[PDB]
Amino acid sequence: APPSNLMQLPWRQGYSWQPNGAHSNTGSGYPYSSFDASYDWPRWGSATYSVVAAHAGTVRVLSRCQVRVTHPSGWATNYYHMDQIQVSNGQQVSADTKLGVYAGNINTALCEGGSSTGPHLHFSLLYNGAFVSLQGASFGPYRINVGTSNYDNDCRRYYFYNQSAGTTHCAFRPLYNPGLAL
Ligand SMILES: [Zn+2]
Repeated sequence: APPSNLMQLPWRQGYSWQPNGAHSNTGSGYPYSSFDASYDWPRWGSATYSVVAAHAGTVRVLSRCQVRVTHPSGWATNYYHMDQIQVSNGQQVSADTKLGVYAGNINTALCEGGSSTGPHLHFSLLYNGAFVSLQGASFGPYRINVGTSNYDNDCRRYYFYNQSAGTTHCAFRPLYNPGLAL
């Protein structure tokens, strides 16, 4: 309810990135708290783009590739495979405040160890410090609908519904960010 807890998509207002299918933070668990996004889903070494806060709150920097933003209500968002982090621990931000970019290379994207296909943001929803399901969560005019397995991207099950337009938006297609809803 708090406007400052209202969420937008985690890239700049006025811009469009391609989401993949919802999944858990680990990629093999439950609930489906996360989706990935990238402008073009390119190979390592390509240009990458600005990640922004989905909502207002307190920044905590967990490594050079991971950032958390926590709203006073207890809702929070996690941002992973980051680079060029331009916020500090304890810093106050609002929706659309730039946090950094998603990392363009293996070394920078996987600063904590592990695997990935190529440059993208790994974005997650939390409440009370725990990862929670994205099901029914709103980002601007979009209501997210979660699929039936990790990374499920079949548009009959996984999609964003735009309440301002009556349109359904699928994985691996540009998703426009109009910012916060009134
Ligand atoms: Zn992910």
